[PDB]
Amino acid sequence: MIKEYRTIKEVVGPLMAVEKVSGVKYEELIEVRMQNGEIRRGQVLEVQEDKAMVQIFEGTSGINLKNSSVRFLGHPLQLGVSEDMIGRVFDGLGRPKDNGPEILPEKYLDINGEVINPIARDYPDEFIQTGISAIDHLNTLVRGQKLPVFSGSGLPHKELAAQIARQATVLDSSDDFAVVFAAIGITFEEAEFFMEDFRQTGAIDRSVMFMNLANDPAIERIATPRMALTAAEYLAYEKGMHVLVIMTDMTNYAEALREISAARREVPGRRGYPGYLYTNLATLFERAGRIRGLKGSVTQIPILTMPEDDKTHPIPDLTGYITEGQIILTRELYKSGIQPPIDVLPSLSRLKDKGTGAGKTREDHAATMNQLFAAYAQGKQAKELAVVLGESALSDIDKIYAKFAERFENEYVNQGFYTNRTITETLDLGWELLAMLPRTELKRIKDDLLDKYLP
Amino acid sequence: EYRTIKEVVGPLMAVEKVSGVKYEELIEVRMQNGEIRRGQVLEVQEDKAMVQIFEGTSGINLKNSSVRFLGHPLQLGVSEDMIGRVFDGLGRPKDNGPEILPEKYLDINGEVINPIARDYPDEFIQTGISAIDHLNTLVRGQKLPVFSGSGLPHKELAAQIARQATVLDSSDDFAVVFAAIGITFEEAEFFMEDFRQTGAIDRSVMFMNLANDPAIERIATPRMALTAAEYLAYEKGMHVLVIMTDMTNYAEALREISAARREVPGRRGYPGYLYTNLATLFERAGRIRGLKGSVTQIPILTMPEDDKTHPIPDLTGYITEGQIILTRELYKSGIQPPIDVLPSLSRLKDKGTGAGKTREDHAATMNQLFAAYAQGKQAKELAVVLGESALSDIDKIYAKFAERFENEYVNQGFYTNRTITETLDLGWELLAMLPRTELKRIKDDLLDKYL
Amino acid sequence: MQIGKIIKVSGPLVMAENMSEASIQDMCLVGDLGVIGEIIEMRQDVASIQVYEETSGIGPGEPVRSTGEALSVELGPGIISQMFDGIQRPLDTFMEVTQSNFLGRGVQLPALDHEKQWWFEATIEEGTEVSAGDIIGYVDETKIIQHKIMVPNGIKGTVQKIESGSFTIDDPICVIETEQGLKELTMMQKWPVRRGRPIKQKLNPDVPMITGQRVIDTFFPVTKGGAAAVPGPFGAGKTVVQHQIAKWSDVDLVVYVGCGERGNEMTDVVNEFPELIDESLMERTVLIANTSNMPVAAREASIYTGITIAEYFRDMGYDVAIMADSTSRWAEALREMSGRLEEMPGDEGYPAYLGSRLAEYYERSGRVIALGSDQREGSITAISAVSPSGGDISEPVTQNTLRVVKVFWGLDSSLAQKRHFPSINWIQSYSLYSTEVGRYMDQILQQDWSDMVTEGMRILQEEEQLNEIVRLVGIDSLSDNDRLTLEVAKSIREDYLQQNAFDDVDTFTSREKQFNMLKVILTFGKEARKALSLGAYFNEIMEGTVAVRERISRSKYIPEEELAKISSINEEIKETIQLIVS
Amino acid sequence: GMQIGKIIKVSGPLVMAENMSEASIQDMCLVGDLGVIGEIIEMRQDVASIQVYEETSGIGPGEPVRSTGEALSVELGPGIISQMFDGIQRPLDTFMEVTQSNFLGRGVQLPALDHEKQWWFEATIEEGTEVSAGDIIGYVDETKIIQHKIMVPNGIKGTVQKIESGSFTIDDPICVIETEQGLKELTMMQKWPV
Ligand SMILES: Nc1ncnc2c1ncn2[C@@H]1O[C@H](COP(=O)(O)OP(=O)(O)NP(=O)(O)O)[C@@H](O)[C@H]1O
Ligand SMILES: [Mg+2]
Repeated sequence: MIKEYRTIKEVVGPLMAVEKVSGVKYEELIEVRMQNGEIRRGQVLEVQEDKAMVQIFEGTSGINLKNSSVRFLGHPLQLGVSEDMIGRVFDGLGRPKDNGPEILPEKYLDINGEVINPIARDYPDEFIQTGISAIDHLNTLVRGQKLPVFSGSGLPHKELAAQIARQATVLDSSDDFAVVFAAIGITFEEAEFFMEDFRQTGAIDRSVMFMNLANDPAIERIATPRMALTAAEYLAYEKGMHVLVIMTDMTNYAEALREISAARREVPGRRGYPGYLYTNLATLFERAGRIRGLKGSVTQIPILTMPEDDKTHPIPDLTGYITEGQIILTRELYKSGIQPPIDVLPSLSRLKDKGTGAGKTREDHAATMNQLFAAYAQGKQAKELAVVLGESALSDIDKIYAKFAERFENEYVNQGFYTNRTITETLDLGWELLAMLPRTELKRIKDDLLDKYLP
Repeated sequence: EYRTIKEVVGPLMAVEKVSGVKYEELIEVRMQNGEIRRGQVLEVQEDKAMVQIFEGTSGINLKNSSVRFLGHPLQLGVSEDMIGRVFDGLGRPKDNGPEILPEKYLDINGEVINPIARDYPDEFIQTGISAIDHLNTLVRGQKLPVFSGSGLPHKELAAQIARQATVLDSSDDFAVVFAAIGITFEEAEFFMEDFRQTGAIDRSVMFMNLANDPAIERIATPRMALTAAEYLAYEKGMHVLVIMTDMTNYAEALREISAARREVPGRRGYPGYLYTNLATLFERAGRIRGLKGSVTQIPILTMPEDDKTHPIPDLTGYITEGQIILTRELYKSGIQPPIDVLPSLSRLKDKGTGAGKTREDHAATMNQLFAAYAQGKQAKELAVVLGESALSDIDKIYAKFAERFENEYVNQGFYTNRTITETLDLGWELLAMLPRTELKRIKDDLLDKYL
Repeated sequence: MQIGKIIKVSGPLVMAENMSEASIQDMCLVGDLGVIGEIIEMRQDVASIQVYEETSGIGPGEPVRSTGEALSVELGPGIISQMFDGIQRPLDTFMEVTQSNFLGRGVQLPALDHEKQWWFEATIEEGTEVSAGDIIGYVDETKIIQHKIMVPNGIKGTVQKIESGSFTIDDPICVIETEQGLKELTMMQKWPVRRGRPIKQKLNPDVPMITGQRVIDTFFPVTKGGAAAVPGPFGAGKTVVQHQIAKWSDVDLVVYVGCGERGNEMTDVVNEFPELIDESLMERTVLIANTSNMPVAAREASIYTGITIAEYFRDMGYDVAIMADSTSRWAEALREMSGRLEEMPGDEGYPAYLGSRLAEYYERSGRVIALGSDQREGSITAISAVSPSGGDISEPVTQNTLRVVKVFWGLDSSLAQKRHFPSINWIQSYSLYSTEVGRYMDQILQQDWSDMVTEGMRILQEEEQLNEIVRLVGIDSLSDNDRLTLEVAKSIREDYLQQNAFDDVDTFTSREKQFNMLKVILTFGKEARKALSLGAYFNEIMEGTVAVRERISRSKYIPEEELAKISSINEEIKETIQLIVS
Repeated sequence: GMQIGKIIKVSGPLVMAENMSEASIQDMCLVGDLGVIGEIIEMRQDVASIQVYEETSGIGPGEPVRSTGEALSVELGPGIISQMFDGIQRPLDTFMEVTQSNFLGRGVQLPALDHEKQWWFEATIEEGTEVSAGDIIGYVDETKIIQHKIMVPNGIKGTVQKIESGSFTIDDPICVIETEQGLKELTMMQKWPV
C-alpha cells in the first residue's frame, strides 16, 4: 500500500501544498494524480505537522485541486539502475525516450548519492591526453577530475566538449571512456549535435544519456544532473568502468533552483539565488574521482555559459570555487579564428602537478608550461599596447614577446576541433615557441633543462 | 524573580508577564544550576520584553530559569580615584587594584549642550607631531578624528598622541581618557603597556573593551568613557583629552543590535539613526562658558577598503571639525606617521595659532609648505611624463622639497616628540631650499626674520 | 527520560515538541535513525534543532532524545595523526565499522580508540597539591610529540595514588583527594568546543614563524601565536599557501581544518604527509575534514573542534598552528541557517553577529601562559582562508576578519594568471608584526634586515607609482634613475617574490638563504645607482651586467648547502660595474 | 488641545501608544513620563506609531503619550525678534534662565515667546471697520529698528467691535471681532504650522 491523500490545499506556481497527511518524510517522492488521470512526479520540500509542501517537476498546469490527489511513495527519488542503460537515451527523470525495451533495474539508487569518505578516496593523477595542447600542457586534465568549461552563448563549448570526449585517453593503456551525457535545458539543435557526434564515432554504444531540453519542464532540471551522476557513480564504482560525465548547461540548473527558491519565498542571496547555491552545486561536482581498491573512475566535464560573460556572476564564481580548475572560452579569441578559443590565462587545473612530469608526460612539462604562461601574459600586454600606441611605442624585446603571443595563439592554441596532438607533439611545439626568445628571458627553466631541450 | 522565560532565540530571550520594565534596563538571569548572567532589554512590549544576555545563552533551561529586572540601566560610578586605573567598557576594574569608592552613579547618555552656552576653543594643544601641530592644529575643545585603515599604524599614532599631548605654558595637566572599542587583546595590551611604561597612566583613565566582549558592552564603552570625561572636565575642572579606537567596531555592534530588533538598514547597511548616534557621541566635547574645564576628542576609525565615501568616515566628517588621514601609499614608503596633509584638515586651527599661542609665523608657513608640497608632487609627475629635461631648475627643487618633506618633516618617527618651535624651525629649514622669489604666501616681514 | 516529537523537518532544520527538559545547545539524537543534532532555539517546549547529518527520510512524529550535553571533543592519546569529521568522528574507523567507502547516518562512534594500550609514565609524587593544568605524567604518542596528561579544569586536590603502567584511556591512572571527595582521573578529558579553554595569561606573540615562503617571511611575517588571513578569489592559491605552512613551519603541531572544501585536498594531505619529514610529518598533524558536500552545519562544528584540539595541545606547552580552510564556508553555513530561521540578515545575507563570531574564534588563538604551577608557554597561530565572492573584499567575512587579525595576505587573480606565486599583492598586503620581526631578524642575522625590507617595499611602492603614469605614456621618456628603479622592482618581483611550491628546491627557503638573495638584489640597485651618479648610462650598465643578472635570477635555485654561490654574486656585481665606469 | 495616550511598545526610536484616537497624523507629541519629542507617523484603529527623536532609553509601556493637538508650529508675535531658537523653536536664551543649566534638558518644555511680558500696542484701526486676513489692526515697536504689525490672522473675517491702545501681553485680548460664528477675541500672537 502507498499513501494517497485527496487534500490538496494550495497550488501556487511549481509548488503544491497538501494537508491532513501523516507519515510523510522530507525529500519523499510524490506523484500527483490529476483529475484526468495524468501523473506528475514531485518531491517533498517541507513537512510540518499534518502538512507537506511539494515541488512538482512537471509543472502544475491544468490541475483542479479538489479533484486531484497526491501519492507519497515511501522513498526519495531513485534511479532504477542497470548495465543495460548503456546505449540508451532517457529523459530528465530517467524514463526511456528512445522506443527501446526494459529496463529491469538491478537496483534502485537514491539520486542524492552519498559522500565519498575522504579516507576512501584515491587521489587522481592519471593524465588524460585530450590532444588539445591548451589543455594537456597548460591546464592538464587527469582521470577522476572535475574540470568544467566556462563559456558564453554563441561560443563553441559543445565543439570543444565533443572534441575532448572524442580524443581523450590515458597513455600506455587501451582503456576507453563510458560517457554519461546530461542535457539540462538545452536546445534541440545543441542536444542533436552531441547525438550526431556520438553516432558518428560509435561512442553512442557506450553512452547513457539523460535529456532535459528547452521545451521540457524547468523544475525537472533540478533532478536531471543527479540522475546522471547516480548513473555514473553506479557505472564506475559498481560496474568498474571509467566514466566521462558531460553536463550542459549548468547555468540552467541554477536558474531552476532560483525558481523554486523564489517560489518558496526563502530569504534570497545575491541576485535572488538561494544561500545554499554553493552547497547545492558541490553535491553535484564532488561526485567525481576515484576510490581506493575500486578500478573505475568518474571524470566530470560540466559546461556552463557565464551570464553577461561575467565570471564574477554567482554561477561561475561558486562553480569555480568548487571544481578543480576551469577551461575558459572567450569571445575575443573566437572572433580571431582561434579553435578552440581557450583563454589560457584565466583557465586552470588544480591537479596538474602529480599527473605530469617524468614517467607521466615528460620531465619538461611543468617548466615549459610555466615559462609559456610567463611569456604569454607579458607578450599579450605588449601586443595590445602595440595596437594602441603603434609598434614603435614598444621595446626591442617586447616587440619579440608580442610576436610570440601571436604565434602562441595562432599556432599553439589554435589547432582545430579535429586535431589530436600527442603530448610529445605538444611539448615539442612549446619549445619551438620558447626558442623565439633569448635564453636570458627563460628564468622559469633551470639550466639543466635548457641545455637538453632548447633549439 | 519572574520564572517566565517563554523563548530563547540565539542570545535573544523572551520574558513574559512582566510590568514596569523600561527599554535598556539591565537584567539578571538565575539559571537552573544557579549560574548568573547579565542582560539588557532590547525591546519592551505590553506583555513581554526582549532581552539580550551578555554571556550568551548556552545551557539555559527555560522553564527552570528565572529573570530579575534590576530597575536601572548602565551607570558609571564616578570618582576622582579612577585616574591611573584600567577598566573594561562597563567600568569594572581590570587592573587588580582596590575597589572604587563611588561619589555617585551617572547615566551615560549625557546631555545636549545649549549652543549659546558653548565657549569658542582658545588653546593650542601640542601633540608633538609636526604634521598635526603645524598643518592641522588641534585646539582645546575641538573634535578632530583620525581616519585610518586596516594594517595602518593608528595604534602607534594614538599611543604617541597620548604620551605627548600637552598645553604650553600652562602648568595645568591633561587628563587623558582612553577608550578601546572592540579591539584585540594584542592591541589592548600594547596600549596598557605603553601607558604603564611611560607613566602616562598616572594622568589617564582607560576603558578597555575587547573584540570578544559582548556587542552591548562594546556600544556602552564610548558612553562610559565620555561620562567619565565630562565628570573630570565639568565637575573636577580638569582639561580632558578623549581618545577612542576603533569607531568602526562600534558601528558594527550597532548593526548587530539593529538586526536583533528587525530594523531595515539605511545607507550601506547601517541604521537610519547612525548620524544621531554618532553626532550624540562626538558633540560631547568642548568648552562651556563659566566653567573651568574642557573635553577634547580624537576619535579614531578605520575606513573599510580605504573608502572615504563610506558612511562611517563620511558621516563622521560632517560631525567632527576636520580629519587627519593616514594612507597606505605613505606607510609603504616608511613614512611614520603616514599622514597625508593634502586631504587632512583642521577646521579650527586659526583659533589656536600665531602670536601669543605658538609663534607669529605659524599660519604663513603652513600655507606655504602646503602649496610647495602640492607643487612638488606635480613636479614629480612631470618628471615621469616629460622626462628629466623638461624640468625647470626651480621645478627640480620642488621635486626635492616634496621628497624631503615626506622623508624628514612628516616622517618624525612614532617616538619623537617635537616642540612647536622645532617643527616651525624645521619647516623654515625646508622652505629655505626655495628662492625667496617662490615664497609668495609669506610677508617679506617674516622672510627677513626667519630665512 | 523525556522524548521529543518532531513537528517540522526542513533541510538541516528540525523542530520537536515536548522538549522542555532540555537545554540550549544540547546535543540530540534525531528521529528513528538517531542523527546528531543541536538545539539552538527553544520556544516554550519546542526545540529548533540543527542537524549535523542528512535529514532526507525524516518526518514529523519521530522521537528526539536529548543527550543533555554540549558538543564536546574527546581529548587524549590516539588523537594525533588522525583524520576526524566535523563532530570528531574518526574517518578510518567509520569506514571499517560501517564497511563502506561512503558516509552513513545516525552511527555513533567514539572519537578516540578506547581499547588501545598506551604506556603512561607518572612524573608526579603522591601527596602533591595539584590543580588545573598540572601534568601528572605523559604518554609518548609519537616519537616526537609527548602527550602530557593534565589535571582537568575544575579539579583541585592532593594526589593520593599514582603509578606508571599500561592503560586504556578509560582506566583510572590517578586518584585525587578533593574537597568534594575522591575523584579518579583517566588519560582523557572532555571539553565543550564552544568554550575557550581557560589560561593563566595571554601574551604578545613576538617570535616569527618560519614559513620558508620568501614573500611572507620578508614582507608580511606571522609570529608564533599570531593570526593571519588569506582572502582570495578561486584558484589564487589560498589552499597551497596553507599546505606550505603545514609542511614547513617550525611549530610543534599542526591542526588542519578543511571547512567546506574539496575531498581530494584532504586525501592529498593524509597520503602525502606520512611520506614527508620534519620523523614523519603526519606525526605532528591533526585533520578535521568536513568537505563541501558533507552536512552544512558540521562546518561550524569543525572550526570549533579544531581550535579546541589546538588549545588542548597549547596547554601542554606546545606551539600549534591551526589552518582553517576556508572560513567563508563556515560563515556561509551560518548564512544558510539564518535564512532558514527567517532572521533579519546583516550585510550580504550573513547574520548580524557574524563579526562577533569571528572575533571569538581568533581571540582564542595566541601565545599564552597555560594553567598550572609550571606556568608553561604555548602558542596558537591561526591561518585562515577567506573566499570572497568574485574576489571582492568589501564583503563582510573579509571585512570582519581584517578587524580581528594582524596579518593580511591578499591574493590577486591577476598575479595568478601570469603564474606569479604566491600571488600576494605586495601593495595591498600588510603584517602588523612587521616591525617587531625586523628587530628579531636583525639580531639573528646580525645584519640590517629591517632596512633591507623597508627599501624593498619602498622600491615596490615606487614601481607602483611609476607604472600608473607609465601605462599611459611611459618608458620612452623615463629618467635613468627611474629606469633603474623599475629594474630593481622587477628583480624583486621575479627573483625574490616569485616562488614555486612544487619545485624541489624552491619549495622552501631558509632565512640565511632569503637574506643572501635579497642582499644580492639590493646590492645591484645600490651599485648601479652609484654608477649612474658617476656618469654611466642605464643601457651601458644593463648590457654590461647580463651574465651577473642571470646569476641573481637563478639564485632561488641554489641548494642550501651552497649559499656561498649566492653571497659571491655580491663581489661580481661590484667588480663588473666598477669596470663599466672606466 | 492636549491628548493623553498609553505606551504599549518601546523599541529603539519606535514607540507605540494606544488610546490615541483624538490624535492625528503628523502631530507632535511628548513621549513617556519624561516627555521627549516624537511625531505620529501612523495610526491603526487607536494605535499610533510614533518616531521618537530623543533617547528613549528608560521609557517603558504604561507611561503616557501627551499629544500637542497640532503638527509642528511656530508662535508668531512680539518677542520673536532678536531671539535665538532651535529648529522646533525652542528658545535658547530662556532655556538658560528658567533652567539655570547649560543643557537643553530632555523633557523640558518652554514656550517660544515670552507670554509674561508687557507690550505697548498702538491701535491704528477704527471700530466698525470691516476686516479680513492680513489687515493691520495696530503695531508694536518691538525693537529699536523694526515695527511689529499686528495682523488679523488667517481664518478671521468680520467687523472690529472693540479695540483700544495700551499695554498688553501677547496672551491678552486686544481686539473683538464680529465673525459669522459670533464674537471672537484676538491677541497679539498667531500660530502657524511650519
Ligand atoms: N605557491 C604556488 N606554487 C605553485 N603553484 C601554485 C601556488 N599557488 C597556487 N598554485 C597553482 O594554482 C592552483 C590553485 O591553488 P589553490 O590553493 O587550490 O587556490 P584556492 O585559492 O585555494 N582556490 P579555492 O579553494 O577555489 O578558493 C594550484 O593547483 C596550483 O596549480
Ligand atoms: Mg582552496
